[PDB]
Amino acid sequence: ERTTGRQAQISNITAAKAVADVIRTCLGPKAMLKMLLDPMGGLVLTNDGHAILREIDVAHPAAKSMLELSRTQDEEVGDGTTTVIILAGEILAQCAPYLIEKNIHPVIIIQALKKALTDALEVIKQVSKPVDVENDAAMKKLIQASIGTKYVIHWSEKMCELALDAVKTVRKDLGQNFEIDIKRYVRVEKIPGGDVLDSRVLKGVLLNKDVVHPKMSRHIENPRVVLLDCPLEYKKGESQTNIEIEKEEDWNRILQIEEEQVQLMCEQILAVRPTLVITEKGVSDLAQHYLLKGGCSVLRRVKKSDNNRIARVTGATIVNRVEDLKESDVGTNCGLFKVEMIGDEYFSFLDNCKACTIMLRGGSKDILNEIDRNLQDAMAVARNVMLSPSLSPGGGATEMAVSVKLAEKAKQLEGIQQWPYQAVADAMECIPRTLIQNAGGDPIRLLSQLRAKHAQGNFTTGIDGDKGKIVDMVSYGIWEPEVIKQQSVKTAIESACLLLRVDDIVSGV
Amino acid sequence: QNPNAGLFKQGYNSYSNADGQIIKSIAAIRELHQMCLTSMGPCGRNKIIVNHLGKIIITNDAATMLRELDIVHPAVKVLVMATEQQKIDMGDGTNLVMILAGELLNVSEKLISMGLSAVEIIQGYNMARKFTLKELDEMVVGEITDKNDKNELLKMI
Amino acid sequence: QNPNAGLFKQGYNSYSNADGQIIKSIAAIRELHQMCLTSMGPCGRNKIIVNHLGKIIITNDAATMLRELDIVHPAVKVLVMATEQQKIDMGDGTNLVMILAGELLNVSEKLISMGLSAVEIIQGYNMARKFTLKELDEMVVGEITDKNDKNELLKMIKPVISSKKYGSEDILSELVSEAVSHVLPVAFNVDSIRVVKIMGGSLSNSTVIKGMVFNREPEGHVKSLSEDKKHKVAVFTCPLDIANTETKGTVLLHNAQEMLDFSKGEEKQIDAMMKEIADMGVECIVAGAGVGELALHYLNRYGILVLKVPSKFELRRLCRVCGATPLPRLGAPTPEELGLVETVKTMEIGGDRVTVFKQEQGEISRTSTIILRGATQNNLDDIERAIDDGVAAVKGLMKPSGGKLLPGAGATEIELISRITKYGERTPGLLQLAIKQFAVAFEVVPRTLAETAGLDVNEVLPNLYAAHNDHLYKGVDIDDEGVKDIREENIYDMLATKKFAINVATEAATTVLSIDQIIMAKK
Amino acid sequence: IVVLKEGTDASQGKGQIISNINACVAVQEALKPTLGPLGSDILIVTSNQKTTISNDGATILKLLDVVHPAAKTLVDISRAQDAEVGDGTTS
Amino acid sequence: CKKEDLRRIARATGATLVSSMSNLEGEETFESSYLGLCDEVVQAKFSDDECILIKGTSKHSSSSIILRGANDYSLDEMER
Amino acid sequence: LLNPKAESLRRDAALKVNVTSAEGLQSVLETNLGPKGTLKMLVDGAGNIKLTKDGKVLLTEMQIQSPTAVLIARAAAAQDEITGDGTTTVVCLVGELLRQAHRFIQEGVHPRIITDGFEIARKESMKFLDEFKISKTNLSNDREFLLQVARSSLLTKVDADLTEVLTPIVTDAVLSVYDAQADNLDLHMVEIMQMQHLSPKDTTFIKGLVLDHGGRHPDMPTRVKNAYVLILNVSLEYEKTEVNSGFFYSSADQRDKLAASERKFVDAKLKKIIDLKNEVCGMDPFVIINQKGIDPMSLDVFAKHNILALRRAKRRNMERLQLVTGGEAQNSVEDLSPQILGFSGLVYQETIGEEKFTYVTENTDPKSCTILIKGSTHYALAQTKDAVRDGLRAVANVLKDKNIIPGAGAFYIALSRYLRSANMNKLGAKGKTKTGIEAFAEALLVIPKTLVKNSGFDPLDVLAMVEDELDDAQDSDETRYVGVDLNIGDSCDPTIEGIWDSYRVLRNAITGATGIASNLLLCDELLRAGR
Ligand SMILES: Nc1ncnc2c1ncn2[C@@H]1O[C@H](COP(=O)(O)OP(=O)(O)O)[C@@H](O)[C@H]1O
Ligand SMILES: Nc1ncnc2c1ncn2[C@@H]1O[C@H](COP(=O)(O)OP(=O)(O)O)[C@@H](O)[C@H]1O
Ligand SMILES: Nc1ncnc2c1ncn2[C@@H]1O[C@H](COP(=O)(O)OP(=O)(O)O)[C@@H](O)[C@H]1O
Ligand code: BEF
Ligand code: BEF
Ligand code: BEF
Ligand code: BEF
Ligand code: BEF
Ligand SMILES: [Mg+2]
Ligand SMILES: [Mg+2]
Ligand SMILES: [Mg+2]
Repeated sequence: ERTTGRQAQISNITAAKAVADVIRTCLGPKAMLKMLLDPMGGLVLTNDGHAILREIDVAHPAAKSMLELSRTQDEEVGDGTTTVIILAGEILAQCAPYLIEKNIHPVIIIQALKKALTDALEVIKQVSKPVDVENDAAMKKLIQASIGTKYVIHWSEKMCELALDAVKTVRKDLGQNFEIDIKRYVRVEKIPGGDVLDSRVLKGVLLNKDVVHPKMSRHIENPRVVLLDCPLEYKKGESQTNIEIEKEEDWNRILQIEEEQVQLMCEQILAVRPTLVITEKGVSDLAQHYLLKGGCSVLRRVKKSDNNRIARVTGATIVNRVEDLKESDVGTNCGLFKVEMIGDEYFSFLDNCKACTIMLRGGSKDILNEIDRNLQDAMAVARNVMLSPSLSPGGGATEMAVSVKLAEKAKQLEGIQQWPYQAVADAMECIPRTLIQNAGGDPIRLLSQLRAKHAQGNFTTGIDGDKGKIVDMVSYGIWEPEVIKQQSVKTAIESACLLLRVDDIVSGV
Repeated sequence: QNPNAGLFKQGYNSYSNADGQIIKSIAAIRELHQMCLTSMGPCGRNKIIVNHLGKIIITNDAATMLRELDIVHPAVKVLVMATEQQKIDMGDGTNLVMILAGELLNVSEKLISMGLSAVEIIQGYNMARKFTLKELDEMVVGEITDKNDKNELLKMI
Repeated sequence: QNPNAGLFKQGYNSYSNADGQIIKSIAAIRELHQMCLTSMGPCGRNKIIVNHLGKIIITNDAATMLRELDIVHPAVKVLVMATEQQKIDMGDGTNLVMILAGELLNVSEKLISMGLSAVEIIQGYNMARKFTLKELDEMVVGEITDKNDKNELLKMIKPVISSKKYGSEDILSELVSEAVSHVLPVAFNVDSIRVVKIMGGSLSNSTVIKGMVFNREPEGHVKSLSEDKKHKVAVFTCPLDIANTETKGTVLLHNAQEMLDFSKGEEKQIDAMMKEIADMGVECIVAGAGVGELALHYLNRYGILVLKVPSKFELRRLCRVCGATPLPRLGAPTPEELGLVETVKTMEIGGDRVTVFKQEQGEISRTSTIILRGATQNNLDDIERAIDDGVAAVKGLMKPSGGKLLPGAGATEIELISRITKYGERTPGLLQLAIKQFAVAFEVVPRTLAETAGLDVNEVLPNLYAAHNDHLYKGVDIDDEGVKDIREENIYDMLATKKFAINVATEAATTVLSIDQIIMAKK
Repeated sequence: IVVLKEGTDASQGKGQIISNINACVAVQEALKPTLGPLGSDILIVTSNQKTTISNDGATILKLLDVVHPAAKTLVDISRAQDAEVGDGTTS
Repeated sequence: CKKEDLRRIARATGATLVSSMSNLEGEETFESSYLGLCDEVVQAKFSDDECILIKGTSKHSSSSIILRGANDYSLDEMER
Repeated sequence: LLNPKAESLRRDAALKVNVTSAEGLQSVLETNLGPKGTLKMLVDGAGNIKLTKDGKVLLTEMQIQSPTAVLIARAAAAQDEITGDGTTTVVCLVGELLRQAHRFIQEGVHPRIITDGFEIARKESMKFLDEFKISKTNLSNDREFLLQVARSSLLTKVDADLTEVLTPIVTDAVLSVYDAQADNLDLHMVEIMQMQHLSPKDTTFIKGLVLDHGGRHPDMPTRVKNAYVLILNVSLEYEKTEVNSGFFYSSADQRDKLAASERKFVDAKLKKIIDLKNEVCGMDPFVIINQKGIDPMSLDVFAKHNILALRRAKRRNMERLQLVTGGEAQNSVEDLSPQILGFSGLVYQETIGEEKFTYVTENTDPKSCTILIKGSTHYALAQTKDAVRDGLRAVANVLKDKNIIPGAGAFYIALSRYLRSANMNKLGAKGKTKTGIEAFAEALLVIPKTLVKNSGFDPLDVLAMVEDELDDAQDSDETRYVGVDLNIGDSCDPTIEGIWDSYRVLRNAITGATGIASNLLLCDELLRAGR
């Protein structure tokens, strides 16, 4: 029913702490795969944090808040998902003692944490170095960084390629910020089989819809594309259109009219001399015929999302009513119209030998979803940099810097206001630690050394994954988008600040 | 759907420590600790424990509360045991055995967090304990003259 | 206490053959075998199967019993399948496919016992089978001259009718050979022999008409036509009435004139349509489609005998009786489309009125009807099952030299025993075993005929054997002393039938041995 | 998955002390009328079925059963009063 | 659109909530007579979401706040 | 830690399970591997008997509940859905792979080291294949080689004698649709009409196209010998007003006048065709097929002029027939030219009691055949098709990929050995990562062993022989392909026996099984949350 007092507080903290506990063995280069079972049927074999926590229903309110943190974070940057959860926990946990043990009110611990966040954020931008968003080589060895710790690493280079080759493709600066809608303009397409490398980033689209009529062009050299909303069949009246006939030879009259309007429609289209007509709706058998000899291949039923991406790699602006069909609505700038038959399943291409279609190949419909998600992380950190050319010391280095500059300051602040501040510092340290642990090396040992080396000797010094020894980032490098280090710490400290505002929990609508 | 493996015994519950068990236990202890943490001292409070046969009981003492309760957590029963040692083998100090035994395990997880081994924390604790008994033998200020003189007794009781 | 391993699917039942499964199956088959082993032969018995919807059925035939039962054993369903091949693709020999397919698998375990491989027994059985079809092509004694001469037909259908309905074996086969000739031209379709039946008297009253009989009545006062040769007839796909419009079609009226006039207006318009056809000489129009009210009224005046026959499968086999042609619309009955009927009257059979459609010479018919009379509906049905059995065997003697024929009464079978074994200890290797077994198998056809005849099989069998080693006519004396002679009664199973059977039984029996594991699921 | 008491209620907090007070108040307000020269009287028909009528506050508070730990002390101090003295039990 | 916004989007660009082009007996949205003057109409994004902004206007004076937090749980309350 | 409900095998228990299951599924399909496999007969909850020996069949035909058994099944189906062959091999490969790996996990080696090894080995395996393969000239017309591919991928599911019956029927089909001079082919143009009656040995190869829907009218052509063929697709039956309509006669016979008025729209478009069968062969030297319908009255018109009219045809037959005859797929009848009909020689409608069966025999430019599968029952008719498909997509693959691989597990026993002595003096690997490639190597020996395990001769022994008869021609130099002879128990030359594994299969089998296994091994917790 009800639970006021530290009772509340505790269960919240423990709850939140437990959330972390699950995916903590998923943060690191040697991170394991949490094969989860969804209710609907299938499975999820991913190790990408947010993709795990999504597939786990929780009860305790805090555990629900803690769980959605991984989502809002997966919405800002594509990466840094697992990290925010672990941090968001350790913060609450590291407050636990001064929260009750040292009887500090939640207002005070909040007043400090909100303060320690800003200072902490400084130390992030302070250690961050900028980068050439255009230097293909830098972007690659940047995207590569956030491809490690995932099944997609055995082709790491191959991945950053398909990543950049797609981030830049749908990009479109615009200024009067840079707009990169990976979502609506980079439709992926996972096709079972082949090899990983056998996957490319076609600059166009790929529909499996075949051709409306047999004897129709399998591939127009340079096709003239015409995209339209409206269907291709005899329309009807949006009023009480009811016909009364007693005039004998009138049946034939009307029944004919239908053929007649389908004709007109074919005309208006055929007019601008098209070779490829792709409509979102249907295609009357009649209309097929008049578009056959009219000289063009037809494609019926294609999703809006599928269509509007075509209209960016054909230029062919989509148009509804045909009696208004302009000639500006061309089909210029569009290579071939291949129709490769991929294992008993016909496809259609529209490459040009603004929106690309990443086509992945692996070894199962299952294994592909691993790739797709892994790729998304790549293609997202690429976008981040595109809109914030700043990077942060990976290997948990940044995380340790903030640990010290804060630890130092806290110790030199004096007042009850110090303890909560001190905790944010002590908290931060958990990431290089989770890393060192999931590496196998001795946490107490490596950290003391990493922390010390940090205290003076440079701040771009994190821990090396497969190794387990402290290395300098600059050295073997593994910087990550500075944006990630923003959110991870922004919302984590917020989460903590929210849950700490709770002193009572109640049940009933 | 989900399978299940390596089972051939009967229907038990094995809490492997490699599953963050030490802390699950610190929790259970942490709970009964708060009960004793407010019973100690003159400023301590009482608790009314109502018997499993239905009898009222009110006591500041710790070894008694614990006795009258239906403890069940194995890691907790252990500390309730120590509260027995104290009541039998000393009659007094029953409350302080709890508060420390618990507080020890509390500031104990802080270490387990870093990475300190179980066995390392044990050793360090014993090393610190034996060392702690030494000082007490010399931190000793006065000593009753064993006078046993009635008035000398009232200074102790 | 006992554990359980290697399970991750759902709750099935896997019968691995390495668990003596082949035999578990031989068992299941062995059970339904005994049911068919006493239905074959004239000395066969019937079984009353009571439907899963509750209907009585009594039949000597095997493919029918099995059909009406709720078989479930996978290894058994396989042999019930072969009994389907036989009934569809031959109509006859359905019973012999079972008895052999089973007996094959029976003398099959004897081999599996020794150690003979599955695949070895298969191979040896096929080797023995192909070899068995060869001899049959030459073990063939006579062959009907394809004469198709009515009397020649009765020599064939008679042995098929006995051992299905033995007793009226002739009264029957005669009764059908007479229905087939009426449709067989002068330099075959099984459908052209529609069969009707009605409770009353016994079979002695059964008949053969040169056209079908119908139950419903002539519709108009036109009761029954005349007894003077020729009657012009017109068939219709369309219904006799003012057609309508598939899209609505409602009568509208703006002025009273329209009305007052529409009334009698359509009145005579119907007369019009009727009139004009009645004129072309027609006098009997069979209405496969509905018949309007006013419509029949006028026709009533023109003595036009009507006959609603919605049965599009009956109407079509009807035209092939008179000669007429079904007319989709109404109004242009070309003197060519029309047909001629000798008789189209109404006779009471067994108490109830029925309309007929025969001919007494002129205008031959290509669809005759066998009107069976009986008292027990049950029995009367198993008869129509025999009429089909014969017809099926006749349509089979056609075009590709179906006349060929070998000794019945198992006489052929006994010869086949030795003849297949000839190949037996003649083929080298261990296959020699299975090939010899395949031969023993053929002892079921004789033995059961004797067993069903109350004859001590241990006597008829050796007798019939030594009597087979010029004279391979000696079969089983259904009725006595030792064996009897096939020739002594003009009785024999034609080749086309008994051969196709042996091939289906060998497939069935072989696929059953190829399965070396089974998996089921909850139902 | 582990536990520490087997489903056995136990309240604490500052409210806990207030609950107990009010609890006692009840058992208290109960006898308030049986006070003074012109004092009201009670009629208790215990689950026993024995019907009684009295003013000895002790006798009333003895027939009320009462199980609340806190509020049950008011039953004790009322009994002692009818011992070391013999009167005033109501008060 | 949210009619509760248009009512305020219009008082803010001085425009007119066109119920139906008529006036006396004709048909027109009346060129700039009913229209509103705004400085710039842009569709800003906000991670996942992406909404429209009518910032800067003739007679707007108006404002509108947009909270950003850790999640909906805190966010509802921030505004709350 | 947790929240109520939701179970989860963790630590090495989760891996224990994963491998457990895999090993299991493996053993259950090992039986139907190799020509010397096992024919199971499984029946569903309705009593539909069905025979098989094709891993895929048995696999998608069962209800599996083991999560690991699915990820392995799905990845195996995804293989028959691309290479069309080797669904069985891949389940063994991911099984045996996990066993071989679990051995080094069980000794301590972190799984990430055995997965690293796998990838390394995988590449080296796929390199070795490209060096192992046998580029076969694009030169088709080598029906001899292809008939060995037909039998190769057929004995894997056929009644032996029936292998010889289908071996040609498949090859000729693939060829018949394949377009010589490199180019390509779409198997969809090989109709697979199947009909009951007469055993599956009686099945036949049609160079044309066989269909069901015959001319449904009495006075129709029982057999149109030598004639044109019209590819029709416009509704030749009664129709209705696309907008709500209705008749309203006020006059007695006005009714009638309106009666024919409805049908007249038919004949309008129906005449445009009937005069075409006049305008061409209007004096005898003919048949329309039509995807849509043909009502009664219309069938008369066609039956009147002796025009075999078929209705409701398989819509993909538009394209198939447009190759069997040449004539354009005539959608509308308006712009209908007499110079666009197709041509077929004997086009006869074999009626099989109520069942109609029109054939399109004698063609000039076939380019689209029809494999008519015959068969007494449904269970056989089923399996026979599942054998043709798994052996047709098998030949057409020999063409697409102009390479082939010696069977009898030659490639496996090879790669196996190679990797062994490779890293011994390669060190082109990693540190303790040698374990994983060592496993992968030993793993591969699944196919050869299992291949004989099914035959009979002891796996361990016969495989030992190949390992000997092999290096024999290595210590004497020269290349000699070696495989397991599943009849004797000795080794033999796959190429000489006529035993071939399609290249694209092996390329998508190894990269596949590793993808699963290697991703399974990195699994450390099986959740089950989210009601
Ligand atoms: N190559 C590596 N070596 C050491 N640390 C790494 C390496 N790769 C990722 N990191 C660090 O680990 C974290 C990223 O791990 P990851 O498993 O990808 O979690 P997320 O889902 O948040 O990306 C960051 O702190 C990053 O600095
Ligand atoms: N008149 C008869 N005398 C001896 N055998 C006969 C006679 N008539 C038919 N048979 C035997 O009937 C056997 C077949 O049994 P039957 O009951 O007719 O089943 P089916 O004909 O369906 O196989 C044949 O082997 C044939 O020899
Ligand atoms: N007669 C043979 N002798 C040796 N190997 C053969 C023989 N015929 C085909 N095989 C083997 O059959 C194996 C494939 O087994 P199969 O039962 O076809 O399953 P799938 O093809 O579905 O994996 C191939 O690896 C091939 O080497
Ligand atoms: F592992 Be994270 F999501 F890239
Ligand atoms: F509670 Be103690 F024993 F003083
Ligand atoms: F029973 Be059989 F068909 F004569
Ligand atoms: F009620 Be009291 F004891 F006077
Ligand atoms: F058995 Be496999 F699919 F060839
Ligand atoms: Mg990442
Ligand atoms: Mg018979
Ligand atoms: Mg195969």
